[PDB]
Amino acid sequence: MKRTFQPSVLKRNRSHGFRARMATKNGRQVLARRRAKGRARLTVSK
Amino acid sequence: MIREERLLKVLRAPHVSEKASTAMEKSNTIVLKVAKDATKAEIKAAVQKLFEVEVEVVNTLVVKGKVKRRSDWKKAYVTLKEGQNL
Amino acid sequence: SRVCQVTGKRPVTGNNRSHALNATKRRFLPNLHSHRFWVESEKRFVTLRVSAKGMRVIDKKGIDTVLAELRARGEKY
Amino acid sequence: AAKIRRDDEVIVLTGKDKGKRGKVKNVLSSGKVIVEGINLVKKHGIVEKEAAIQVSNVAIFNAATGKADRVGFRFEDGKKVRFFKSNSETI
Amino acid sequence: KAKELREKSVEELNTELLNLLREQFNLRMQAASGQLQQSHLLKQVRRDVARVKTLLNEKAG
RNA sequence: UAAGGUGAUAUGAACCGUUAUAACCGGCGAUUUCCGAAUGGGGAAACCCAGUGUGUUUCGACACACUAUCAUUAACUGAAUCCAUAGGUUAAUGAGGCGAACCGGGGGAACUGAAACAUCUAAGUACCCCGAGGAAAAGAAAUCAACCGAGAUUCCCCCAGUAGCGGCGAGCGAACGGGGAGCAGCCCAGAGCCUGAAUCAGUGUGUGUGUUAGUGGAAGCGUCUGGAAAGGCGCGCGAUACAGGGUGACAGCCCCGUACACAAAAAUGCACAUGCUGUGAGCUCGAUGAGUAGGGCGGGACACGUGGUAUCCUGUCUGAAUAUGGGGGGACCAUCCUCCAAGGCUAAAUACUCCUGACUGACCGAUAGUGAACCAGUACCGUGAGGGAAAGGCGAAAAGAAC
RNA sequence: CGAAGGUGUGCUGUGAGGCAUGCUGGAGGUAUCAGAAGUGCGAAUGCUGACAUAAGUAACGAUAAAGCGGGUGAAAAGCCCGCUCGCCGGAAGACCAAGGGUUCCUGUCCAACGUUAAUCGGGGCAGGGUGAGUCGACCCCUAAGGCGAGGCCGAAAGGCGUAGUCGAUGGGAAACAGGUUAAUAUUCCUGUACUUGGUGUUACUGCGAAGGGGGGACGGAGAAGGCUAUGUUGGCCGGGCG
RNA sequence: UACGGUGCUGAAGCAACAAAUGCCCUGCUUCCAGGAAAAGCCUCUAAGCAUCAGGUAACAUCAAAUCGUACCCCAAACCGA
Repeated sequence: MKRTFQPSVLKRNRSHGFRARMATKNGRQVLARRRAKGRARLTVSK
Repeated sequence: MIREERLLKVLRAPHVSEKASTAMEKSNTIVLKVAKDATKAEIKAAVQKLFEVEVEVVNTLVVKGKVKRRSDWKKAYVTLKEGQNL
Repeated sequence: SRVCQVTGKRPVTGNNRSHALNATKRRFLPNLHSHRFWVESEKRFVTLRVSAKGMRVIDKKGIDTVLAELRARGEKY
Repeated sequence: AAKIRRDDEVIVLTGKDKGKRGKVKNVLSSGKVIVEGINLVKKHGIVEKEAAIQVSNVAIFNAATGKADRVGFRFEDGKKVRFFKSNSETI
Repeated sequence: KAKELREKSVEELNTELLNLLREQFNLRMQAASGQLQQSHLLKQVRRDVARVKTLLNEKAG
């Protein structure tokens, strides 16, 4: 059966990547939250 | 012109392996580790100057870093015209 | 936005109260209208978005001094 | 600001070697010293090295009073000089 | 080592810099090739390039 | 400031230094890749693609700078359109983003309690957003009082769970007045006289104090058990230091210190003294903040739910007097009391802790205390926001066991 | 010259308990009288870690399929090699994209991993391997869409959108056959090519837009014809004579 | 010969028939549901440039960077612990 995760690097970066986070203030708050917590990997952008 | 300093920076070390040897003795080509940002042109000029040999062409490939912590480095296939280098 | 160029009236919030005093958060809006004012000194019509009280203030003070106020605080007209 | 240096003939205060005399061969940064021929680690067969010992455990040897001594610091000729405390004699 | 560099002029500070870089290249090539047991020359030459262009920077105003 | 070093790992290897230019620590510099406000344009972050100059060139090329947007200011030129404007262009100057709480605004719940629920409560709380500063806000009476008076705000203790408010239910809840902390007031709406006339910041100094390296410090041995003494035992000594921490068991005298006395090339802070710089005094006559006060309507805020509702605010519509004037004194009116709105500014006492240093706990001691003592926001999980561990201890010394 | 803790044993008190000292341990512990508690567990379908039980029970993942000989090793049903036998064959073969990320190739090893053993492995460890003007990306251009100077709006945050700028899943220039490595090949090598610019030189000349017009540049079904890949047969050539 | 494999030499190398769902063909025919866009490209000029610049042809020379290239890929390398 087809499962839910069908990976696509382009779609991943467009949907959750660093510049997508930076696009809106709500994303920048996601980034601020993740820095405040000290995440080693700040976004999906690899 | 590519100036002296960059040439002094672009050549890291001669790559030594079975492929590198057989390349030297069959294609008259030498294999080098070069700075990861070095260019066909920069490698060409640097080899011609620092090694005082004449080069036909340069082929470059970046070797991806192996899990451990190996950094990505660029390998250069330098095809000499007729000078014996080393 | 719905702000009067002259007075600075904005939408304000308040309650709407039924007969049983049920309260519903609501807004009161300024009575804004966009109207062209003859500026005699500049020989041009300036369009301002003013409340009706804005026009009354224009009537007392005159458009020249009101425009002076707008420049002073940097409102662009 | 040391009170025990390399060239220094010193006596041991604690640890199977009380009273033995020797020269400080090396001074480890962890506050331990290698002293000439005191803390011999004998393992197997042949001669082996001297294990480290705390500097706190050795005292400078006065060698005139023939007894251990404490060291002090003064400024003779505008220069830090070490001196034996129980004698006031510059080292 | 920086003193005798200080009385040296900008012109000869560049010649020395080039000389140091050629030496750095040579030492790198020996070290990579397996000889050059005097492995400290590498740090020495990096340090010498550092002071040479430190001086050479501070001459330029 | 040094006889030792080259961060740990960490062995090694190669070395470097020994009064002085080894290392190390402080001040001041230089360099500082790419991404990221990211800003030369783009982009799926850490990449792609430039233009314009200025040089260089070995003619293949190369280097280095600049170039985002906005606001303001100036210059230039400049449409309909005639002047003009709108626009355009070019500089200069700022701003942008981030950061824990605190603080001021603009928005604004619900669960809940009322033993149901709709008024009410929760609660102007959570949350969202915007803006500042070391605090912020507020602040110099159109204030209370009561016929005596007090005298700007903020904070604390009272008043007082009082007076009230309240489907007069749940609940909510003041003042006046007193004790304190702290505590100076000013300025324009304007001109004369006077005329830097004290002045509050800016800077350059000079001095005194901090601060960012450091310096010296005061004194103990014998014997016994033990693997080791720091324990016991004997006899001493220092002490403005018997704070602590180590050291092989339990050390005032072994070490690091401790009390105490000192130090600063330089760079900073903080007082003063100056020099100067924008600034203004004093004086005398003026002036005294209008779509405002107030009212009608709808709301909101005051403990006060519209109630007999004062007072404040403003969405909407109106609309004065103006110092022989007006506001307030809990409907309202008279009286006599008090103050001057419709412009500002302002220290202190007050709040808070991302951080830094010291020091302390009838605080914890690895299922505890931080989620995390251990390379933890890690492994890991999720599509992503987000969730989220488990895991310390050989010995005094690796002497970590040759054969 | 033996602290707490642990494990025994004796004695004692109405109990909760206390006390003594064998052993282990190896460094702390505290009568007394006061004071403060994160002060006492068997249960909460409690919480966390350990370890039971069923039980050596079920199972060991397509009923395509195995059998010998030799090798190697400590050991081989499973590894290698050989010979057979079975199975797929529009796939269970080959080649990619997406995705993954070094799994690739070689040498060692056998702890764990692999549902068994393993000498084997996509496992561990070490060394290597990805070579381009022509293939792709980047790049020129655009679609859906996104963003968007100004702008028009909206308590704020923001929404929409013009010039523009991005955005392929689409349109824009060009290399093929042989040979090669343990692992790369339209990339290396060999042969034979081709494309697009710049720069000169020579000849000859109207060149020059953000503008105009062509072109790119297009549906579904169906029906031929002409072909080729490809097969089959003859011939040919090399071998055969069971 | 390492028994893996490597080197060396090399004959014929044609014809007929049958052929795709591939090519001609984005063609053709028909149909109604009436079937992207822009650039490269080609031509025309405008402002301008003017014995210039450009264009066009020949010929020479040079430049074509940077990055992906291993391996799996209907699967034991992806998505399903």
